[PDB]
Amino acid sequence: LGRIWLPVLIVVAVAAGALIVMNVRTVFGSNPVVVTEKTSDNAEDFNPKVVTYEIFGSGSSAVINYMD
Amino acid sequence: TVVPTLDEVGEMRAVSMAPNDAPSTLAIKRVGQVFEEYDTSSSVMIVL
Repeated sequence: LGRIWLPVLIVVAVAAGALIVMNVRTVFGSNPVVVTEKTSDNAEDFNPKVVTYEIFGSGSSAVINYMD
Repeated sequence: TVVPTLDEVGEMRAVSMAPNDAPSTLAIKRVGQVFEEYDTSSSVMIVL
């Protein structure tokens, strides 16, 4: 391999250098924005508790104030 | 003789220090465009 050893080793070295270049070149940057995760709850109406107000008396009418 | 000296050419062909991939430059430009105020990434301070 007197006339084969040189070009093969040259190609091997060039491939190694290209691989190193490709790997490290992309590491820079790659983190421009930060996006926080979202964890919401299911907004549904199943078995809602029911509150009832009742006003009654011997009078005809009344004035009523209440808290919703 | 054809072109100016190297000093003038270097003065008129200067390159930005930070690449556009830089997250900080992108952040400043994003602030500028969102707030609709500017579109650069460099600022100076005037002291009185």
